Amino acid sequence: EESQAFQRQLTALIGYDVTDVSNVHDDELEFTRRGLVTPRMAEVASRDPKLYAMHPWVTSKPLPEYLWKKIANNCIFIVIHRSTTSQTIKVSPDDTPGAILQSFFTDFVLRVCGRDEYLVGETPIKNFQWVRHCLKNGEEIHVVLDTPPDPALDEVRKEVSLWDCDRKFRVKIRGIDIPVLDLTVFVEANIQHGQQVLCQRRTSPKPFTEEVLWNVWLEFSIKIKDLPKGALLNLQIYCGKVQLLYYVNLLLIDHRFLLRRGEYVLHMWQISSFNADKLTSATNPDKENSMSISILLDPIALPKHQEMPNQLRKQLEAIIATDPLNPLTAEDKELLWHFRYESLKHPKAYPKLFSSVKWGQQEIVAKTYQLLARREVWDQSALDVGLTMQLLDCNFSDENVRAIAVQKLESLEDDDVLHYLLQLVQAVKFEPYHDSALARFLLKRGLRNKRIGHFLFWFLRSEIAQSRHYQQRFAVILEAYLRGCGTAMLHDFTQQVQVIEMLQKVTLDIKSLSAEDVSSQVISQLKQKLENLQNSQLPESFRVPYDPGLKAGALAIEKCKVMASKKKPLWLEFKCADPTALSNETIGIIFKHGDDLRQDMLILQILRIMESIWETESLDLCLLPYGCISTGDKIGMIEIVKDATTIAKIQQSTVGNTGAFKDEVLNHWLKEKSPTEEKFQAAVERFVYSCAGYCVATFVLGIGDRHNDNIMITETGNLFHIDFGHIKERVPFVLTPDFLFVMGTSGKKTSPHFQKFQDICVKAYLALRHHTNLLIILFSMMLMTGMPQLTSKEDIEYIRDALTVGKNEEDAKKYFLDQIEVCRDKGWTVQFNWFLHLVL
Ligand SMILES: COc1ncc(Nc2ncc([C@@H](C)N3CCN(S(C)(=O)=O)CC3)cc2-c2nc(C)nc(N)n2)cc1F
Repeated sequence: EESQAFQRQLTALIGYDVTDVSNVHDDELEFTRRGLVTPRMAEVASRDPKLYAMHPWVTSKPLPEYLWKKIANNCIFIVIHRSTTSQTIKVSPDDTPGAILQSFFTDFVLRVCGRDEYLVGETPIKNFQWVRHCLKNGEEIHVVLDTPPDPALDEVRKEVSLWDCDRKFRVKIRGIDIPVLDLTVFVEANIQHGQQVLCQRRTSPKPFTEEVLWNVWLEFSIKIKDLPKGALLNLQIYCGKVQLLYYVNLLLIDHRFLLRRGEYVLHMWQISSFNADKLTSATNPDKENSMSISILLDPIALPKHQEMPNQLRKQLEAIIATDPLNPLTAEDKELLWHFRYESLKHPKAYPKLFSSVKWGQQEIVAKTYQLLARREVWDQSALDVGLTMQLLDCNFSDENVRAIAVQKLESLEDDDVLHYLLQLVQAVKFEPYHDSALARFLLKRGLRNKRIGHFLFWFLRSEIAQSRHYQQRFAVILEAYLRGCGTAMLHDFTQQVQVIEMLQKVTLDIKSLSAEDVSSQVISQLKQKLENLQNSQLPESFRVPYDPGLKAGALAIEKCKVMASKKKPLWLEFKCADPTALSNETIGIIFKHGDDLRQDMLILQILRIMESIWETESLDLCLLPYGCISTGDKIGMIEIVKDATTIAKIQQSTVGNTGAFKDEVLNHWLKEKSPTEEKFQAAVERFVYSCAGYCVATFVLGIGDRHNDNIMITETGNLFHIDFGHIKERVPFVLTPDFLFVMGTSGKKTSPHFQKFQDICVKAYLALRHHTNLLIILFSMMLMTGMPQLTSKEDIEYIRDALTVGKNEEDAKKYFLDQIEVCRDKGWTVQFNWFLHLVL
């Protein structure tokens, strides 16, 4: 009974009932649940309860040069508090927490004031992110003396060979049936491995009535022994002049290596090119409205495995050197395959090589597995995330290839997993089976670390709530996570979900009262409902989903309001529930219903990756990739950046509601907000840096052409773009006269700052180009897994151009500087055209 009481709880947290079997035709999901018990238990049993409880967040990356020149001679100050009054201590960057706490005593723990963050463990204090964060923002390091939190609070509650068959594969299409609906229609059946169609066959076209039967056998040209694991039977329905209307898939070799035998009635998905959704094995849960198809397959199990010319070498290195979106010809494929063993010596050749394997040919695949047996150089090579990500995309449906990718991820430190976690979670969509090396890796790295675990929960939950194609798989994975994270995390997750459920309701009802124009009489209505839920049943405190170290407390009803938008998001502000906080600042969260926030998360995360890339080359570009977390179906939270205003408003306040935009206004605003000329120029510099990073970052992603109401700036000079969910003469990015004036330029001039801006942009751009392959992959995956409305080849090939693939550096500078100049030329014309468009 209580075990079922625990399952009800799990289900509430996941947002999907995992025990259900109403939408399966096999036991793969249930088999995967039993399969993940072991790796879960293993990781739960092997994790240090102490370090797990305090989750020290640390890095082994070198302290960047920009954070070095902010330390006054190998010394940092660490203010230690107790009851109220605060003693200060001098420390060197290399002092371990215990060493600093030993210095003080002439057992307790150092906790960061206001946060559930801890400076504990065998690493120097220059190696904690909270310290580097305090350094970057020119801030002081305040910590309390505290008891370690009890590990009892994290306690988890204990608990015929296929290769002897030369028969061609065939499938019987009995017919299709739609419940509701004059043209004709046919069924197309594809044997696929990844994006490759191995063999294709159609039925003959019949009239599209609410029931169409065929009773036809489609013999394929492929032999049953030649079926590779992860082969999908992809059934599609066309009509006409031709158009695809429905699709469904079925793994031909199941999870227990058995060939698929018997009667199936598969409920299909509708269409609204390369969408991750097209690859799913999930059938449509909506039995009542959806099309279905009926088929027949006729105990076969699949067995398991055990000096060139100059011209050709060059030709092979030319191929190996190309980008991931450069299509390989048959000549190139045949070359790579013929020179198999020479290509294996180059890690960079792996994606291309494994794309040259004829996967519908049992002996070739065998030789490929032989080849994978001899992977000494790969195993030895340093971790290349870009290369590793390529092997986890839609082009690779073979487990053994994919496993060598995950093999390399094992060596990622917890800092790096957090950088790539979102996209690793999305790559699960390209896995043929519910149980995968990648799925388990995410499981153990999550269970090993509360911060990875926190974000894994939300990322998974976000997909479970707004994707029917993959919710089943992600629900199995998240169930496995929650069954080992511990009772404390379970309580946190419960609190967080409760709060966001309470806020959703208040949002839906507020949206209903308004005419889409936001009256202040409605802002009284909002304040009423917020007060109503404050006493009961809102919880005393909750972790901020996008910043888990922070606990939000009581609402500041006074400061909450309904924002002037057509989605009417809630601007909310909370007090911090932690009294040891030594600030008054509220915690600002925008709560929005109406849009899928996943796209936003993806761009923001790519921005974080771009930052770290730049850190490798000691460049800081002061981007503000603010917190943004999808929390359920078309709902989520966004962090409110403090002391921030839009560029639009700075114009509107001086100039008025008119497009008569003025060059001087921003610099004036910055001058007025800067109290001192030293703080001013620092703000101006921050702006030159910020502006350069957003110019480069948005060019590469093709999101630089924006209305300046979607660009903001802080009172300390920090420019940042907002609201990426959305997405004539154009512009590569936003570099307007107001920005140029702040730098000391107008019309056709240059300055001390402007040349430095051009300097930073060029070095920023080139630095990204040193990771072309990585960025191309994240961009392809982003499109394929997060943006259904923008997934053609030509959409993906934007980034090839943007990154000037194949060109030398010195030319690529010339390319970027032209873009800077294509802005100069246009001044206000596009911003002005944005005013005409959006305001009217
Ligand atoms: C993905 O959806 C969103 N993404 C980002 C934001 N953030 C912001 N959106 C709009 C604004 C400006 C234009 N806003 C207009 C309305 N007024 S009002 C009179 O309704 O209160 C407030 C200012 C600002 C933000 C924003 N975003 C962040 C991250 N920080 C700050 N400070 N602001 C809001 C979203 F709904």
